Amino acid sequence: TPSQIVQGHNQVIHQYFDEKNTSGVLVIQTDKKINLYGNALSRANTEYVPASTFKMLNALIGLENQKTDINEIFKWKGEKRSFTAWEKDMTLGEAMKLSAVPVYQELARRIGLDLMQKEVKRIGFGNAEIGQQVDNFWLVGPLKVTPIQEVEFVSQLAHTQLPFSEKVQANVKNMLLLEESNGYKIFGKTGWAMDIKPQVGWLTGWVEQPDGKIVAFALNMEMRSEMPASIRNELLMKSLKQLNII
Ligand SMILES: *C(=O)[C@@H]([C@@H]1NC(C(=O)O)=C(S[C@@H]2CN[C@H](C(=O)N(C)C)C2)[C@@H]1C)[C@@H](C)O
Repeated sequence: TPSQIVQGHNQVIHQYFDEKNTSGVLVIQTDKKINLYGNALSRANTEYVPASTFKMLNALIGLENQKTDINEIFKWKGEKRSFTAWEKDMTLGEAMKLSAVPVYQELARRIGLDLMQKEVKRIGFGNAEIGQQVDNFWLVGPLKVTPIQEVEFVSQLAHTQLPFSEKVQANVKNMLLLEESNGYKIFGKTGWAMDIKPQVGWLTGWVEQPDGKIVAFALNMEMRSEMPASIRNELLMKSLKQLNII
């Protein structure tokens, strides 16, 4: 009789990251319990630049402090942008889904260095340090955050427990809906810091199950320039299915 290799979700999600030849962690939180999966669990308590995941908090601060509103159309004023898809007028929510950093640079500048630093420290996001450059502090340092801190943050958003008004949290949640099917909803925000070394990739968000239960996640992995951006979505969705969260 031969032996059988028996592999549960822990081994499988470790091997999903090995197959991409990169280092990654998936942090899960539900019912105030956090579990770690992937091939690089020490990443879960390591600080990384948040990159575009910071747009969730930029939006909360800008809406709370009435620097913008959910219907405002941010105009494309004519500079060549990183992607043609960004060369259009769009709302905060559209810019969230596209990760359109020039819209959120305009918003960060309206908020201003002083209010932004005070608000980031009030929330206590990551190392709460934004330095002197108001338009890139989430992209190239000095702001850094761990994957565990991101899962705690996004779980609070999902539960309307951040220290912001309930309407502002509801409105930002609505900007983050990625998919709905069969009574499940997936909400989340991607990020990819391409301008530092090592590059960092994120996908932070939560699943709302058909009975209303919230399962939050933070995927964090080392990226390289030849990977498709969808590698993050692929690894997340395969892992969530292995975990029977979807
Ligand atoms: C934020 O982290 C950066 C941007 N965020 C992402 C991302 O995480 O997906 C990208 S790539 C972006 C995704 N949607 C566009 C697309 O796929 N096409 C138009 C083809 C591009 C950026 C690196 C950064 C800009 O701050």
